[PDB]
Amino acid sequence: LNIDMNWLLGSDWEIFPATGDAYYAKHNGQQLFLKRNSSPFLAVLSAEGIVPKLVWTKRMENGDVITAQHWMTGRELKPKDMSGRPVAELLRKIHTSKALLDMLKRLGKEPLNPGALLSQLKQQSSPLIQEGIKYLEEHLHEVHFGEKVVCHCDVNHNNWLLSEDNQLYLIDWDGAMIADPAMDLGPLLYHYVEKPAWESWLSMYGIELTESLRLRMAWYVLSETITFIAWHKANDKEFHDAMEELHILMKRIV
Ligand SMILES: Nc1ncnc2c1ncn2[C@@H]1O[C@H](COP(=O)(O)OP(=O)(O)NP(=O)(O)O)[C@@H](O)[C@H]1O
Repeated sequence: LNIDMNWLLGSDWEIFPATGDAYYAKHNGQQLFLKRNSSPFLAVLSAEGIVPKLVWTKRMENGDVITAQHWMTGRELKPKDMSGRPVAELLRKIHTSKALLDMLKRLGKEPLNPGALLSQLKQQSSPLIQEGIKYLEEHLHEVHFGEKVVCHCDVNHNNWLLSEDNQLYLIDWDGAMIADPAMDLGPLLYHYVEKPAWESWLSMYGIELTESLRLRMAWYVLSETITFIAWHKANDKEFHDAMEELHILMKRIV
C-alpha cells in the first residue's frame, strides 16, 4: 500500500509518522525530526535553545512550511527528574524570554486573565465541583499579576526531553499562552516537588516564595484540575480518577 507522503526530499530517506504532523527521516546516521506547518514561533524556540535546533526550512509551492530539526537521542524526564536545577533554569529561561514574548504577541495572542478564564469554566457538576468554583470566585481578588510571560501550559514531565549530549528541552508548544508564570509554576511544584522544597526550588528558578505566589499558584492548579474534569464530560474513565486527585488537592488548600 502506498503511503500518502510524496511531497518530497530524496528517495533514499526512510520516512514514517512519529504529536501533530511528526515524521522521522533516516539516511546513513542522520535522523531528522520533520514537521508540516509549524508555527513561526519555532524559529525563536530554536534560537533560544528550548527545542532541538533547526536544520533547514523549505516553503512548499502550496505555501506549506516544512522544517527539519535535529532528531534528539535520549529519554523523557521522569517525575523524579522534575526537581533538578536544569528543569527550573529552563522554565525560568522561557518565562523571561522577551523574544518568545515578542513572537506570541506578533501572532495575536490574548493576555490570559483569570477573570475571563474563570468565566470559561462552564460546567454539570458534582458537589465537590460546586465548592471548587466557590474557592475560585472567592479568591479572584488575590490572583492578580501584571507581568505576563510566555507559558507552555502543559508542563507535564513527558514533554521534557534529555539528550545523551546533556541538553534539556521542552517540547509541544501549541498551548503556548501569554499568562501569569504561576500558571506553569503551580502545576509543576504541586505535582512533582515536596512542599518543604518549594522555596529552594524557586531559588534555583530565581523567584522568592512570596505570599501572592502561594495564592496564585494554588488558584491555577485548582483551576487546572477543574477544567480537566470538565473535559472528560464529552471520557467517563479518567473522569472518576481526576475527582480523587481533586479531593486531595482540596485538602491541601483548606
Ligand atoms: N526535534 C524533536 N522534537 C520533538 N520531539 C523529538 C525531537 N527529536 C526527538 N524527539 C522525540 O524523542 C523521542 C526519540 O528519542 P529516541 O532516543 O530515538 O527514542 P527512544 O524510544 O528513547 N530510543 P529508541 O526506541 O531506540 O528509538 C521520541 O519521543 C521523539 O518524538
